[PDB]
Amino acid sequence: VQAVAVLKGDAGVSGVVKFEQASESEPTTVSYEIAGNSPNAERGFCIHEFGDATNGCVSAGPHFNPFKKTHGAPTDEVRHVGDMGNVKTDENGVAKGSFKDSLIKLIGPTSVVGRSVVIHAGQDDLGKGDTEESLKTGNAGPRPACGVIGLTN
Amino acid sequence: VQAVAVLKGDAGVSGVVKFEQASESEPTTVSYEIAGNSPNAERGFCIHEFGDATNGCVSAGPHFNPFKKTHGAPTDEVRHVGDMGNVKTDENGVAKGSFKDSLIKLIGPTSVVGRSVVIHAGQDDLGKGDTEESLKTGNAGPRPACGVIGLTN
Ligand SMILES: [Cu+2]
Ligand SMILES: [Cu+2]
Ligand SMILES: [Zn+2]
Ligand SMILES: [Zn+2]
Repeated sequence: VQAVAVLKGDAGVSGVVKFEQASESEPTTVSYEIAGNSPNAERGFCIHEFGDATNGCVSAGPHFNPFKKTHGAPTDEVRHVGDMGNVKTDENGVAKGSFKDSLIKLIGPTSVVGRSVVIHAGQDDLGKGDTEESLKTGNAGPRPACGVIGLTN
Repeated sequence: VQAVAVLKGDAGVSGVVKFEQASESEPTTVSYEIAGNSPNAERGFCIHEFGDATNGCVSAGPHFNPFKKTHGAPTDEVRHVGDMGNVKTDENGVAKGSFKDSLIKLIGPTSVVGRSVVIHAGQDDLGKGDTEESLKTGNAGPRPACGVIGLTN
């Protein structure tokens, strides 16, 4: 399977995020290319529950979290399925790279197809800040861009 | 289940299309509200295979047709699963209404979640024109707007 999300908004940020998973027990390879960000920064990157774009990135809902855990880092045992942490932007505001993840899936009951990918205006505190918003969201701030994960070839 | 698609493009046409199905053997209720069309006209309305928006409405691909049939009318025995025929626009270019369909589904192997909904600039010939494009597409013309069907509550 292959899925893709075109990130858009009215804040100068835009990008494309690709997903690929061969079989359900296999890890998904997420590849991203995102521009218009603040230079040399770290930005919260995550999958939200709804692929609803009726109201900007707002209608995307909360973090995709079928197992009802607290927000954490991609490498934490306890994290939301949709937690992809922070992407690093370069001298020109571009975030580009890829990684594999064992929780994010395109196949099965927790598939991310039809959900949203969101790029934040701030840095995710990886659930390590010591407030309650930390365990909820990671305090990454506003959602400048987002996109519904659709199927493709 | 409930799904939604926000139709967009650079041609003045925009809209919202909602989908709802309770159980898989039950018919899906499609509801639409679309503006910016030519007044008092009929426009081809359909679900395309891919929810890829990387290249306008082009990257949506061909009509969603898992059973490899020819293009036809929503009430034809032979039609593509994604064939929703023509929507009627009013004196102000608005298409608004709803209907139920037994082939379109949000549940199961032929789910339309993660695929695209496309509004055409022309009228669908319901596969009754006598050319080869008729059985392929319905000759509905350009795709002024489109959107990926995402999940919602
Ligand atoms: Cu987020
Ligand atoms: Cu079409
Ligand atoms: Zn989270
Ligand atoms: Zn068709």
